[PDB]
Amino acid sequence: LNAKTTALVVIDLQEGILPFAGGPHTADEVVNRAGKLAAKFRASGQPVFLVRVGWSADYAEALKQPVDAPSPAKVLPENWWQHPAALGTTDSDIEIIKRQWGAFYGTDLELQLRRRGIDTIVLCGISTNIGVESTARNAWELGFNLVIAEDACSAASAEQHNNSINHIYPRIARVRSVEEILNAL
Amino acid sequence: MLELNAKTTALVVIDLQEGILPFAGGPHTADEVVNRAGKLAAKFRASGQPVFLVRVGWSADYAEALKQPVDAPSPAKVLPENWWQHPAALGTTDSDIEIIKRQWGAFYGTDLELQLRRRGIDTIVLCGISTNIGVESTARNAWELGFNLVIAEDACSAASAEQHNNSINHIYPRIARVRSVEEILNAL
Amino acid sequence: LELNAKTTALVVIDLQEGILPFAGGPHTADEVVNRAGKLAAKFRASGQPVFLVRVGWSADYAEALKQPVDAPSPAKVLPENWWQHPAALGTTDSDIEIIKRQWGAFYGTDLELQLRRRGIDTIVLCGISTNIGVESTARNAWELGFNLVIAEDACSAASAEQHNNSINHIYPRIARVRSVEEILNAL
Amino acid sequence: MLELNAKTTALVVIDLQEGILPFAGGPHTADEVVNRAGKLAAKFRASGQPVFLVRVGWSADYAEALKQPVDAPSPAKVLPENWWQHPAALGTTDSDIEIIKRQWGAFYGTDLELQLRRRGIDTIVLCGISTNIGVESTARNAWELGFNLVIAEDACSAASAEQHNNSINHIYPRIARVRSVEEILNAL
Repeated sequence: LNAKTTALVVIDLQEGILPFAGGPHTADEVVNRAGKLAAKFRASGQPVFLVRVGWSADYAEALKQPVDAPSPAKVLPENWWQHPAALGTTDSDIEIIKRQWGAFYGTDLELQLRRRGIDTIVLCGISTNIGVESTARNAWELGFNLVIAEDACSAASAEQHNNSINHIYPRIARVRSVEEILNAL
Repeated sequence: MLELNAKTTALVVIDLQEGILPFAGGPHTADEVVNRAGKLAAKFRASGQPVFLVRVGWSADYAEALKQPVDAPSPAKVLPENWWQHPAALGTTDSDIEIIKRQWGAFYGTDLELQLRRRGIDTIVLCGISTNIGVESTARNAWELGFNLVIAEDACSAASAEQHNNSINHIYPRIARVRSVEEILNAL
Repeated sequence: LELNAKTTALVVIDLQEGILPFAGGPHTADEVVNRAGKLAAKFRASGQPVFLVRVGWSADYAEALKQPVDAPSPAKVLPENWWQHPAALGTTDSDIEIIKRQWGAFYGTDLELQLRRRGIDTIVLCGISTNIGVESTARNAWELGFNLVIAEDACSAASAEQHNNSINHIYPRIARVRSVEEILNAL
Repeated sequence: MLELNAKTTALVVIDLQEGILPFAGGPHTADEVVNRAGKLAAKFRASGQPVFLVRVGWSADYAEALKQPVDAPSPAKVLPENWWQHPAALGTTDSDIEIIKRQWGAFYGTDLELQLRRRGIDTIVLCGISTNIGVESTARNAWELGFNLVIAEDACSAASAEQHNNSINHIYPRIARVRSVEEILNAL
């Protein structure tokens, strides 16, 4: 890829979300590998977007339509928003706050990408078939070249991860290992 | 029993055009999805509610297409002459609102959101081909935009039953109410 | 004026017979149509995209905005010629037809999609009205990151004062403002 | 008599920050706009309704800025240390919603639309500086997006009275109800 026009987008690597990584990769693996990607991006001056999801205590910013399998409006834990230490977060990283699965709606992600001259996104995080996938589908329609770092993603189960990796992502992205991405940058 | 408020409900029919029918594989056939969508559309028309017939495609030069590299690209072949044709069983009428999209999701680059909001629609009944591709990209977008979603499960098909079922079991329940055509017709 | 011709497109706002009566000044409808036609002929000869934007609504006005405002437009039956392109535009099959339902040409259209997927980074903008639909389109285009060039003598507003206020105080901050002959010389 | 449902209305205060105040030429002074906007905000807070405090600016590297060539560019100067500061009369409190924008209009690249829709807001009262620049770009967007708009005329100011008046007289009436702060306070 063209490294000079590539950004890293890291979905929801925050302590509140890590317990939801059931497979195939552990939360610690996803975090370590996202951290390694971020260090490579920073060495070449390419933007690193660290996305987190959540709501105020009153859930005012949340979607509330009726659905068959709703998520409960529970009091979020104290650590909900905390980036894990092993991610290696630093001040130059661009923090994005989202209020639903996809990282574009209601955020500055697109603005930041376009104004920084980015045409390619490397995407990783949790969950592969939920927020990662909503973000990917949007990114592709917006015209960005997409790369999915397969071994820096995880989902509720290996099966749900693999179904997206095998059937959705190949049509909208290049699916690559962290190692392959590091070699291309 | 499902109940819908007809006056704030629209039908959105994804890519039921002759060019796309071959891509259906299961667990409902293309013809089954088309016939069911036509019955849904008949009910919406009898209720005076909007029917959105969405179709996807590009000009001969493919200028409107996404061309980013992907692992499993679709060939830029000449489109068959029937590509855009509505199957007769949809019962297409002049009052149906034709939406033209250039990728999977039916919002980007279209007037779908404009039409829904300006017509006072808060609920979409969604159907078409493919369950986990354009139907799903549309649904994910519509949910984030705040619309209530009802998926007509048996008026959707994907490349395989496994792929349809994965979305119906793991994605759609979190963003929609998943119901049968029977249940939806009974609710309108 | 320095333009990359290969990444430049022409966007012509609402030069349709129903809208021409609204050209009040300082340029006439004939001025705007003639000079938009000159621009379009140059873009076509260069193989660059020409977007012809038109505005309107179905008979039921279902696509129209209906919020309360102080000065609403009446929902009258549109004249038979409302949508017609003036002959002097030289409309051809390769021109890209954009249909909008309000002032700006982006909301609810494929204009952005078309520009980006065609590799366009620069827009030459003209049409009616300078401070209404042309300006809403311009403000949007600039926020979206497109380089903007306004063809000052191919725009008109309800009055010269309204046109001039935008040309003097708004457009210079978001665009390069040039005459049609200056733009033709740059392509 | 101006009709508002306070509980589906929000206040959007554009760029009342110390960096921007010096640009208020007329017809209302910076202090007047701040004090009057503060009166609006107090009223909205007393109704339990969202107050959106919008501010404009860029990081030290201007990475978020628009950089296209224009005839009258703004210089890439180091922003003064007071650039982002809310004046005290606004009554900024923890429950106010801070919006950071990177250009004239307050929707592109922000959560403004998300916040309005998810909070059940259908009407915006708009004020701030400058009437025909950031306020107007926000207003044009809001109207196209389908929100009802009310402009608080005497809580806006522009580089000149001529520039303010032109928008108040010729743009805003077509997209908004234009009213005074006193009229708006009485309607809420």
